[PDB]
Amino acid sequence: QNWATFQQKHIINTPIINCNTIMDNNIYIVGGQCKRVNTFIISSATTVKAICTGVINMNVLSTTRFQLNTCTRTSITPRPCPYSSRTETNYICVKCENQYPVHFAGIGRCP
Repeated sequence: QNWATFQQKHIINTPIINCNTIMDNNIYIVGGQCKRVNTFIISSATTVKAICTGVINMNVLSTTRFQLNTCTRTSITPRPCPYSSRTETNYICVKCENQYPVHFAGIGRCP
């Protein structure tokens, strides 16, 4: 919803993570249920923010590739839910608002 929250939800410093434990956080419980998917970007915040330079309101596909680790819910169960990890190097699509990434829209291409 804003830059500070996007950073907290998506930007990390290491590709080695336990999806089951990192997702056990209130920030990923949407509408009372554990989020289905969340992609983590292993990069400096500056580089991700730069994708939105000059963009006021639009989904933008990054020109460069980022190191990613996505946690995907394997089954809907009471919190904490189980997730599987999947790493890759790909472009990312983010929702830009007044030159700030505020939502992660997709991997590889924009919806």
